[PDB]
Amino acid sequence: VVLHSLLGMAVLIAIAVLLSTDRKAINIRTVAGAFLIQVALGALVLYVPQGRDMLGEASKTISNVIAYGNNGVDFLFGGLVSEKMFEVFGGGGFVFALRVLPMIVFFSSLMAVLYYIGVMQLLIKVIGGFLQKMLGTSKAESMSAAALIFVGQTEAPLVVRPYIRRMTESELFAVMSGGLASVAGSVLAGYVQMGVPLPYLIAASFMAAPGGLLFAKLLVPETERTQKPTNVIDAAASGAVTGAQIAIAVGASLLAFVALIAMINGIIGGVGGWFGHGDLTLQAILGWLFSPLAWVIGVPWSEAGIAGSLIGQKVVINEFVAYSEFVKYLKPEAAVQLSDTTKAIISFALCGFANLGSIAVLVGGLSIMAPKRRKDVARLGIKAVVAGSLSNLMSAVIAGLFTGLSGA
Amino acid sequence: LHSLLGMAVLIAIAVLLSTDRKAINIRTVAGAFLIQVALGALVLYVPDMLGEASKTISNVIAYGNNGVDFLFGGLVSEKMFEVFGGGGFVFALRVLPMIVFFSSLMAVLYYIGVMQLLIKVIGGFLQKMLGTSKAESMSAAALIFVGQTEAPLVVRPYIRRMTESELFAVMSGGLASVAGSVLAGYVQMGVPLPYLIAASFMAAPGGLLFAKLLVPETERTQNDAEEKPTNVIDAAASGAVTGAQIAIAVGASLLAFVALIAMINGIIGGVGGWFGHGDLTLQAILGWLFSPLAWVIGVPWSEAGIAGSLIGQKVVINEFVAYSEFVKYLKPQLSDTTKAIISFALCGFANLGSIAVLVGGLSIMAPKRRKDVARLGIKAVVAGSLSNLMSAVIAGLFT
Amino acid sequence: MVVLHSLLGMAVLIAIAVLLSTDRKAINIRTVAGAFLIQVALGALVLYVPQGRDMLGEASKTISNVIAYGNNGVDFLFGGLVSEKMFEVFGGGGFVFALRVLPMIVFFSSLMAVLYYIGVMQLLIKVIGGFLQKMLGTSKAESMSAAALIFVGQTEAPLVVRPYIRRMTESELFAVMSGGLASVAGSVLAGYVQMGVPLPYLIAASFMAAPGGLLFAKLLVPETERTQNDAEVLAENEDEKPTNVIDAAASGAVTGAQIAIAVGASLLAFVALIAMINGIIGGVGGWFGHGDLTLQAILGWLFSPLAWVIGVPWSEAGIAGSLIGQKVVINEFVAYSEFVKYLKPEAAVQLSDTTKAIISFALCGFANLGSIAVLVGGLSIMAPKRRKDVARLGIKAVVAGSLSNLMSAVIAGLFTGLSG
Repeated sequence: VVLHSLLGMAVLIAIAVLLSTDRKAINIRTVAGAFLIQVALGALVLYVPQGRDMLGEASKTISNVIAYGNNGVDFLFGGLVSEKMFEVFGGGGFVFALRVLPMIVFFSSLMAVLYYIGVMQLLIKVIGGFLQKMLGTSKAESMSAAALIFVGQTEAPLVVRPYIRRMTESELFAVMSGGLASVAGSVLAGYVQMGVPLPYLIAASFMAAPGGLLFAKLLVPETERTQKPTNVIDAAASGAVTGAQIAIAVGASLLAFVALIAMINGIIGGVGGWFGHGDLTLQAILGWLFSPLAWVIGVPWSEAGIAGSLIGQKVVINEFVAYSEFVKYLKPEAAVQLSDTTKAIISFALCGFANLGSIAVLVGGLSIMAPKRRKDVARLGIKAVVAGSLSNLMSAVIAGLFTGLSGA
Repeated sequence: LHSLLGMAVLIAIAVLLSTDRKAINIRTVAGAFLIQVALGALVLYVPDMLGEASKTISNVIAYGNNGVDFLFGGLVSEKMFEVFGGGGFVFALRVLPMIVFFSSLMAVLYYIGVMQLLIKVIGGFLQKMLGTSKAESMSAAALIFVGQTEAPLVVRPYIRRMTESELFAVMSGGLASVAGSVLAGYVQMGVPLPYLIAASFMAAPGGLLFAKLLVPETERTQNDAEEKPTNVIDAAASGAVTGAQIAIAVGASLLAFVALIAMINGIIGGVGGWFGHGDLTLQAILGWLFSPLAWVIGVPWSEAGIAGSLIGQKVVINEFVAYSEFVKYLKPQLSDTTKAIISFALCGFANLGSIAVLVGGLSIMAPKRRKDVARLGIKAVVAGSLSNLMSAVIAGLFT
Repeated sequence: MVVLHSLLGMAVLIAIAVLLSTDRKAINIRTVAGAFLIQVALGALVLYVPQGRDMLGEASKTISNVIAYGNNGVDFLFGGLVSEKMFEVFGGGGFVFALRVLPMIVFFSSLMAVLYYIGVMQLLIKVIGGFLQKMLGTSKAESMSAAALIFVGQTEAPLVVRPYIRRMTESELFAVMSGGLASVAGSVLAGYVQMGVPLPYLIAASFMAAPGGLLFAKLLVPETERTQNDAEVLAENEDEKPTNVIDAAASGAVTGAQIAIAVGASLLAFVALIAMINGIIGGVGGWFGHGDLTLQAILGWLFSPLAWVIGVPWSEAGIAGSLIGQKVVINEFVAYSEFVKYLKPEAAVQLSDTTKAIISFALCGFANLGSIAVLVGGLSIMAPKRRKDVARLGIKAVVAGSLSNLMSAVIAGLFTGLSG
């Protein structure tokens, strides 16, 4: 099993070098260094016991946080989320809008607070310093990843924006990549309340950033030379409301994507008959397309069908859909069994922003800051989505590597 | 025999309130009427097409409820009824998201290129036969396919300098049309879907009619407009968002006006309190106000007052609340001809809140045009209403 | 039945004001003692003397009926989810703050849009503003503002100040600011109602707030400069207006919506955060040996004197302290949220009628630490050059409005101490 995953790594990086603009002029120190850091964090939080403990403790912490969040919701929306629902609607009583989305809100608030007091800025400074020192990468991109872990896509530019101006091509592509692989606080919390394993998610962010910069450099190394809230309360407020527009954005976007995909399965299911298939879903199709990719990453075939199914069902669409069909396999009243290693690899791989929509999310949101580069950015959009994708897939592979411990 | 006279009376009234008696093309208006009624029989009297189409978009709506059942889960499931009752039908959750969906759906269809095609075809047709401006045709097309809120998203290039006519045409045309929101909401309410599809096709060109009656055209049109959806997914997303927040707006507005009119019930009861008459209701006042016209459309004096309150509420409140009180008058008087008549009469979303919308957004795309749009709202309601009424009497004709 | 303690309260408050004030001398006693006297005058008018009490009744039931029209609107929109059946099922948790309240915010927003458009508000405003400007020594503008802040808060733009603010004097500016921070907009008032908070007390709060606003305004930073009034305006482009009554109802409604969402999200955030902090202090306190400690009790322990001063008896001073504290350091809504749970008999703690009154007034206003940034942000758009001077005055402003409410409360303690 070990050499299978090692193989996986080799394959991914291979794909990278293939698609990479410049196959040479890759500084090995920077790259394999970053990589080594990635697998290092993986082994650290996963393999050795102290890792499992500290990680679990993290889960304890922000699960308490989230619990505060649902205290909030329990206040705002009242008993509509209470334990009485399950005695009624049962397995349908879980309201994805009233429960999940508000955590997006709350976290947007909290994260805004953490800008304000300066905690985020502090840690970003630290980890950024770590990256710039160990690899030798430019300051702004390291910092960019650093925040990209911890904060939303709207509050991410707060640090990066002044640097973007004279930013090189590599640096920019690193901003994009790190932005694609990483997941915001808000969406993360959402992922929690959806039922998705937390510890793995944490691991997935902390892997996401360095992997982000890893493929960001691999694809396109650098040629040329490098270079408001009043009081806390207000910060909390602006964070909340910003979180509101974000919330509605997500929720609506999801209803859309789901219903559309349903329609598409209506039609494809239809033409299946012309070709002689009574029933077919888009899911299964993607499951055919990305299955091999699911084999490379180390997942056993029998479950790799569904693995590739879900990965593909992320990339071409988005994450929340994917997880929302994952929890069907998670909640154990079903008969469909999924191996531990499978649950892991999927859990990581589906953690990321990488999709088709995220391109325009970025190009658009980055336009108001430095519109001069809008063309270039749009040009690097797809390759960047590839970067983020490869990052999350690598992380997933690192998961698959470590069998020492078992999932929930 | 009462029908024809009725139609004549409607067109009469419209003219009576119309600005210009010029209307240099009567072939356009009478021809339009001709198109309305012709298609009316075409989907009714003569024989495949309509059945398959109707059930098709029926399945579409089912996709919608799959989306919602995802997002809002149990709350929109059927258990509510065993819990609450018919009062357990939750509008906000059940309906507005459909707006989100149909919106997204458009954007997708625009990116793949279907709506350009459909609207090009139908638009080309109408403007060819009845010989008018193309814009109104376009909007009308979308108004067959989608509803009032989603419609304006196409006409943004042509809105600037709309020659004040095309503008009113889109206004009214929207107001009468049923697709998306009002359509889905209707289906969920349970009123038969295919009859409503027929109502949709029947609603659009009628708008063209009455609009062309009130405010004809002069000035040049075609050339106009001297951020992009990028790929397909982003199109779906962006569309979803825009539609969504539009839906929020819609809901808010609805609650607003409904509430205000209730406030007016309080006003009437208040004044009439010391007037000694007392307990006089807007339901009753409009009940006797639109009653004569309710007689005009061919519905007998028997069961007229019903249409008085219902239509009244359609003008001021909406056709929804009016539909609720309608089905309240259904199961005990209601005559079948008056049933169908008041039914399609109850079809169309045109109201105060409706023009509130299509003034608001349409304004947002044309700020210098704002005063000019908002100035026409009520008369527009008149137009679209009378359109659905033409549709109504026509429904009476095949009864 | 001595209730001299009350006068002592008025004394301490006004005292703190004067002390904190910038220019001692410049205070014009006619203006300040005037405003104060109007505040207490109304205090007696709507409480002690039965006539105004009756009037207050009429108004109460009136807007209560308006509110009923609101709930009918809701009952259409969100349907049976707010119907009675929830209680038979979801019980005491069946009361859904997102469903029960925020819509009323929207509705009143549309209403007040209609009442600007038709012109009722403009007229009433011009009356009250006329009154205050003629009697005591305020300028035209600040008076009209303080008038309109009873009926409409900075939620919807006051827009009587639009020509005036740009190039307006320090004391005047601080008078608008404090004015706003003193009162409650209509919509949020409705919210306060549906939460169960007593209505008439709130009405009295809205009316008492303005003159008190001017009280502490002119106390803290008196008028050192030259008023303008009818002299020179050069107003802009007939503003930007609603077209007809309809588009009014709309703009006001939708505005009411994004306001609703704003409030909802904000409260989610705030409640949860406070729970979090309660976690931290809970733990640390657990190390010092206090297992049970919260932001609340700390605040009550901090604001207790202010509690005893305003006429609240000591026993209840802890609670009044915690509440008013949450008014100042967080916002008013949260405060009420913890408050109403003391208004139902099913709840353990009982509060003396006088105390209920007093607190119920004191928490009425936008005075908090967020409304500074809100003001600055909304105010700058009208007058960009002014922003600096504004932010300079934000804090002193919050103090002002806060104290204004406090005076109001004291008054209530006295007169409801009598009539009851």
